[PDB]
Amino acid sequence: EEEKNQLEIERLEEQLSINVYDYNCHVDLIRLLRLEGELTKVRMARQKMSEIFPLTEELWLEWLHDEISMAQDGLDREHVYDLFEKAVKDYICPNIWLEYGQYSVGGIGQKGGLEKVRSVFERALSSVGLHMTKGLALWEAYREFESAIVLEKVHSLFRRQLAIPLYDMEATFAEYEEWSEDPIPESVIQNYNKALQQLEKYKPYEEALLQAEAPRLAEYQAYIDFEMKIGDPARIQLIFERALVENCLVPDLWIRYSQYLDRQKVKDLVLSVHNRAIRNCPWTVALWSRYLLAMERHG
Ligand SMILES: [Cl-]
Repeated sequence: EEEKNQLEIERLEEQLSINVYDYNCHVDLIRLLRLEGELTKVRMARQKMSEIFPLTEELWLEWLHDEISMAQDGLDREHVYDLFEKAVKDYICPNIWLEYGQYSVGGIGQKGGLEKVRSVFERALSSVGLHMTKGLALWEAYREFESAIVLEKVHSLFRRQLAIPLYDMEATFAEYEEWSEDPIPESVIQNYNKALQQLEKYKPYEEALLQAEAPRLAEYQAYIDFEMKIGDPARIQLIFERALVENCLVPDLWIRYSQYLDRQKVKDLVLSVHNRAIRNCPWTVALWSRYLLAMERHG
């Protein structure tokens, strides 16, 4: 069935030359070639797809996994890091960050390898460390890394985490008590209580998301309203980003994120968000207008 396959490879290719904006054709084309072992054409197809489209976490991770295995030396490794840097730009991506962290720990023996690992985890925590269901895996991964080389930094990460509302933060408090020789300070006990209060406050909104059907737009918009009432810029940014993972083809959501950012010392953030907006909703003239106004405003 090689001739059968090659025929449908050529058909999909012709269909892409007819219309490059056919997402499923790209995916179908790439799926074949990975099985067929045409490693060169798979990489080229992935490169071309990723120029045209923002990719989901799953699509990125399939690519990254193949490239990790094929990387043999320090230079190949750097090109894999370049691929991670491209990968993390599209949407918030806790699993890509976890894999970036693990790959970096794999390269610990590179010169500067320790700094690279800590940079990766700190950057991950900056993006997803407040994520109520998915942030905890990154705090735990970072603590397991820091433990495996000591141990004040592990105290730091327990205490930093416990100031933040996350699911299973009760278990982390118990863990920290049992782990710590000394007892936990009062300030950290006080912030933990404040964080538990926050957690309870957010629980109805999280439950609404989990209960509602995908892509749960109304439940996201209500959560966004709620966080915008509360006013923490990091939290507002996070909820927009969570909503956009599932609602990336909704121009109104990007526009709302853009309006919020028009009221902010954050040039790099503003311009990266607008680029992502036009990659996801390229037919929306208002988003292109907004992107160019933002560039002028920040020039
Ligand atoms: Cl880095």
